[PDB]
Amino acid sequence: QQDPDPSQLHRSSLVKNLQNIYFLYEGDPVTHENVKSVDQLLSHDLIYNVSGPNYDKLKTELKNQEMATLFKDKNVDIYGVEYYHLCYLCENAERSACIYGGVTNHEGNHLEIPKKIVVKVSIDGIQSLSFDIETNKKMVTAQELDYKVRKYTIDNKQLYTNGPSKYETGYIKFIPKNKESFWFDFFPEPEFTQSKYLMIYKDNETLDNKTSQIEVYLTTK
Amino acid sequence: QQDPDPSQLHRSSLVKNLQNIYFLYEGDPVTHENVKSVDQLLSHDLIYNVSGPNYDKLKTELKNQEMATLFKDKNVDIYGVEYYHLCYLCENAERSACIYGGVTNHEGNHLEIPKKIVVKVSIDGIQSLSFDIETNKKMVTAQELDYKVRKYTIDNKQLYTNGPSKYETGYIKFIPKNKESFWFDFFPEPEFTQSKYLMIYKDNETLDNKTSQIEVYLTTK
Amino acid sequence: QQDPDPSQLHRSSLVKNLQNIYFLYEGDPVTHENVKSVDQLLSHDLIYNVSGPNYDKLKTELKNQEMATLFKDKNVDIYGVEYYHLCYLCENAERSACIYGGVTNHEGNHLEIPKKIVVKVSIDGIQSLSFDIETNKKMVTAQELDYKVRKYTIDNKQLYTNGPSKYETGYIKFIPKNKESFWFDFFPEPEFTQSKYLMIYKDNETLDNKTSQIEVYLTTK
Amino acid sequence: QQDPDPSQLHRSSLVKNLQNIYFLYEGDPVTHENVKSVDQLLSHDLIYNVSGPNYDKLKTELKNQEMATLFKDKNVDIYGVEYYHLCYLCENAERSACIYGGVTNHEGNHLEIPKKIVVKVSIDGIQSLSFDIETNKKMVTAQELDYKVRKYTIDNKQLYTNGPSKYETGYIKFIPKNKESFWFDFFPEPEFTQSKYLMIYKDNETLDNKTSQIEVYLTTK
Repeated sequence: QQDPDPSQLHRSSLVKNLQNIYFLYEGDPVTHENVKSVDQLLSHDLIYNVSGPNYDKLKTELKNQEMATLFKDKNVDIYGVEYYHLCYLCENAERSACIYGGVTNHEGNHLEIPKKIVVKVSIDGIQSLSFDIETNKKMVTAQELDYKVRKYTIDNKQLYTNGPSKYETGYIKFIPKNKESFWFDFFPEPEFTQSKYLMIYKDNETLDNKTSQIEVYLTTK
Repeated sequence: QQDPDPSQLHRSSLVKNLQNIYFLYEGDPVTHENVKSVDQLLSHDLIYNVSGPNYDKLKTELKNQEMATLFKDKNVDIYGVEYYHLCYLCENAERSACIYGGVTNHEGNHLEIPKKIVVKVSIDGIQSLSFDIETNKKMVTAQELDYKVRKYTIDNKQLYTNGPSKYETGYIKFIPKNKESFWFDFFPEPEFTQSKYLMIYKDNETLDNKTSQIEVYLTTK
Repeated sequence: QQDPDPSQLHRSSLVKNLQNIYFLYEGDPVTHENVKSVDQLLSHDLIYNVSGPNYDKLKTELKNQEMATLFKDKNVDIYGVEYYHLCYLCENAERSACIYGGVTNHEGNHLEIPKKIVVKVSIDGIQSLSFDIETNKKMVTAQELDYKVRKYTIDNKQLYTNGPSKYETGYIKFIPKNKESFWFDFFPEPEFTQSKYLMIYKDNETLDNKTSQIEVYLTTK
Repeated sequence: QQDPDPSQLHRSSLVKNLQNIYFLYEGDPVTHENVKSVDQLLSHDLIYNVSGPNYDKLKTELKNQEMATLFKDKNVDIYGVEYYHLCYLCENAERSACIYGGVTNHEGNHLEIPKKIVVKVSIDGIQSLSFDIETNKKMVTAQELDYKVRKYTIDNKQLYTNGPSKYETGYIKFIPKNKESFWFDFFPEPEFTQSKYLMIYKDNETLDNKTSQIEVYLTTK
């Protein structure tokens, strides 16, 4: 996957209920240090018995079968954007939550001092600014970063607002010291659902913090 | 309806996930002063475009077609226990919230000084204690009360808990100065869902605060 | 419950997607002789491991907890109208099928020769005609009948169609030789769901064939 | 996508409720000659006001926004596998029915005489046999075929059955005269749902019949 063309980017203005994206990145993420799955619905998703403000259970649809089973019996670290509307678990569970990927091993992956990272932002071609974000994981979830990144630009540069966004088009780009570059369109298809958009974290992509970079691009358009 | 029999009272011990009742009466209720429905799904429910922490829309299932259509063009005050698991609205609605009944006119039904009402608590026959609860409405949603009443006992006499309850059988009894008397088992069937239990507030029973009395009967068993 | 008033009746002209009612009574009902529940979802419903063209599982929401348990270990004869839109069973079960009540014991309740019952139809004050319906059960589900009855009038007097109905109002009245009389409105509220209408059979009302009578009242209007 | 490895194939023995696959392929597919979409839920799916025995409406999730929109205003021919458990449409549509892909232009793409295509079957390495399948389309959905192929083997070589499979591993492979080859795993992961599986049809892959070939590999294992 190479750098996107200006004709592939979803434009905010078009998206219907866009606020439903706001809440995703404005509200705190789900975080759980060292845990282990318990039940699982489909051979490609895992469940965890963790609690939170709005949940007493949690599922995470991973890339596929092979991946799911791999973390079935491993103490992991979860960091994901959850969604509620259209989330399923135990035939008997109200107070469910859902996420995709965001799962990374625990032992031998949690650092000493948080390796901050520089996120370069480009508004209309010109590099207006840059900021920092932290992490603990030597190997972090693509997701994690994106959030922390967005969360910021959402509280300081009003990326998403309970309503129209200040930017027409925006995408986040990752640069692993050795792998290919990739990106996520900050905006959904005109008509979307939380569940459907959040599949951008399903591949549960992971990359070394120490060696990866991050570039953001937006259009004041 | 007349006073129950100790064999018709649901017993807490039996109830599975009982906490799902807890969260209902522990967390803040749904309040909305003077509003008017907008769209409506079924001829017996109305929708209100209100806002809350976890919702931007709201549905309320009432007794039937008649009643619904009755409050459609009327400004009203809403006060009700909301559930989330199994709540529907607009095909394009994420962040939904529901409730049963809990609707009362607004104009000419709001007092000056909150009329305080005394509830007589009886633990195992003996009238252990009594407490107060307020309102504003001349004609109150049976619901409202029930809530306020449970909320208290819960935070003070540990009615419901995030887990097993201290009590086994308990029910609230209302007594209208000229109407019959009725009650609501404080405990759902062994296997229930929020949406199903809360239906007790469907008839949207209303009564005059000035003349009506309340009694609660619990069992330490 | 006494005979209705011409203002309490629903009007087929109002009903939106009326066809959804057609099908219900057009297509074959659900029949299963001598069986036993297996699993159960909510304290007040039972699941049967039976099959039909479009289902390998079947749930039946009964009146209350009490009633449910009562048939949990009894060989019964099911006979009822099923619906698929909005039916829940096993977290893993696709091809579900739900119905309300329609459960009657099996042993010592089935006859030799079917007792034909006469239904008196009335179109606009005048008793235009009457026909016969069969059954085997000494004690039958209020349901069973109503179907057989409707079914008929639909293939012969086109009660329901894939669209507008020839009639505007109509209801079926049952007359137990000793109990009270009661009825069902042939037309739902203007905006309904199969699930929500079919509950008229939840009480699982049963009556003796030998002694009961049926009368229908329609309007050409 | 090159030929799979014997470790990448899902094994029926494992698969849970497997029958659910049977049904999809045992009962008639969904066909519609020359039609046009009307409404649409997500920017990447379309809806058609078509009628079948179990549906008065039909949705079809395609590859993405672009594709959908492309076929939005065109007379198309639908050919595809429909699943019901978990199919969504209009907030007011019961009797829904979904499918992925299976959409192809209509005008100029339909033939005179059905070009029969030969499929090569290989049971345990040996090509025990081969058979023919028809079609009208100059360009066919990968789907159509896969179905007809399976449907066949299913009534003649007991591929699937209302239960365990006579085979353990099987996949259909397609071969374009100028494009890359690919395949579909005849079996779902151990725990699946119709919805999820049928997705292998989402890319709405299409290809010229006159030049394409079909192979099938299974194992009696």
